[PDB]
Amino acid sequence: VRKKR
Amino acid sequence: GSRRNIVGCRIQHGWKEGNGPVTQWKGTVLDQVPVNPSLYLIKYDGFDCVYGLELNKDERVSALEVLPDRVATSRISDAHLADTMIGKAVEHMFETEDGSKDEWRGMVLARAPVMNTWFYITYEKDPVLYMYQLLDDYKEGDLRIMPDSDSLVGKQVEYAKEDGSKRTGMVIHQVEAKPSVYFIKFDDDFHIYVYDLVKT
Repeated sequence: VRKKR
Repeated sequence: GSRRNIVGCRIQHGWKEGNGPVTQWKGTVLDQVPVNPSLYLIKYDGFDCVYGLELNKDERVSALEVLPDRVATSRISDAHLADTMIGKAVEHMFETEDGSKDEWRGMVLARAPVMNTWFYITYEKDPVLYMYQLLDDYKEGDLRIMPDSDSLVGKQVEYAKEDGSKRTGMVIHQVEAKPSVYFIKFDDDFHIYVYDLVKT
């Protein structure tokens, strides 16, 4: 979820 | 070199990660990294994360265009608020798909260059470079200022992940607030990672 961990 | 400066310019290009449909990105070039002049930081329309792409060398960046329209500096609305915002620990509230709350513990880093009504910020649960117009969210109450409170820029960097392999990168920026905190560009990714190096 969101952007890149 | 480049012989013309695209910092502050609007760019657009295709994104060619494969033989399927090719998305078209628009964005504002925020900075050219002093320690690597080929690396640009870009605010793309529709992305909450600042992107680092070697815009003229990457093969994923197809048919790159620089628009004549520069983005002017929209001068600071609430300077002192904006300036006392920088460096504080914050609670950022987003609505999810459902519309329920989603609160994220983060730190405001600095005023974004070029897009001067925007603030660099990163989050505990996602230590990459985000970009938001934080004044609105503060007056809306979606942002809470919490009361809790030798530059190695230009050196190569290595990490060891679970498999135990080098993740090569470079240090590209230091935050003037919190100089122990730095921006890192790994070769394998376009996200700007935010680490506290001088931590012990």
